[PDB]
Amino acid sequence: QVQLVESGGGLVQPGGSLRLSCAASGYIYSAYCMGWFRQAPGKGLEGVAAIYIGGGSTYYADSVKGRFTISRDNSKNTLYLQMNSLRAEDTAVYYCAADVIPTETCLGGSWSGPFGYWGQGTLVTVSS
Amino acid sequence: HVAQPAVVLAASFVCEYASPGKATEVRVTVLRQADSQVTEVCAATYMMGNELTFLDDSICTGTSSGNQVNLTIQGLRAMDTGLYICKVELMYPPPYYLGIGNGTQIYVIDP
Repeated sequence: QVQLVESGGGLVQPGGSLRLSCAASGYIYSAYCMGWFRQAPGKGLEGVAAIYIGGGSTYYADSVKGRFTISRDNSKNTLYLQMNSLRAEDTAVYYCAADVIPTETCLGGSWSGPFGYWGQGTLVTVSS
Repeated sequence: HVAQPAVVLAASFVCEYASPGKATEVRVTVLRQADSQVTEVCAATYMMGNELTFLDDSICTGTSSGNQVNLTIQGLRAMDTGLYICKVELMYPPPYYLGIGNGTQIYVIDP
């Protein structure tokens, strides 16, 4: 039993920067793998980044590697996404996600799935 | 509520869950953290009322009854040493429920 609540999403100018907070309300630990997903206006759910909590290991989608970074501090028990240099293609509803799953599939870039714990989402509009 | 980790010795790890009864489809997964890597040991899906199980791997031995369902790994050896997580998922009907227990470290030796 784990609960998640995203925040920090809102209006930003294109080329700008913003970091999203996901406050985990349960017990996360080493075996857990946590990630960020986004739903584009028309398109379905895309995975942007994942972390293996235990290891330092991270995954990033081709579109966002070198601009987006994903962060975690056990002290706060909250996942962070730093979105740097935003774009018209980044604008979406960003969902927090956590599950204990094989590391190769967690960081494989194919995580996806309707399973695991999910956040309420946070809306990120960036354009004009 | 969530899975019950069990251990048998004098060498087996056992997840035990009590289904709500409402739930007709249940999946118990056993994963293992060892050497900076989490791994699926095995999974099994249980149709409650049909008391029928579908094992995703041959390594494990799933077993079902009226209310309670059980997934077992037997003959653990030195290399099987690691953290063992029980995962429990209520697939059908809604709502979808996930219960992930804190791992139980297993140390094995062979004289």
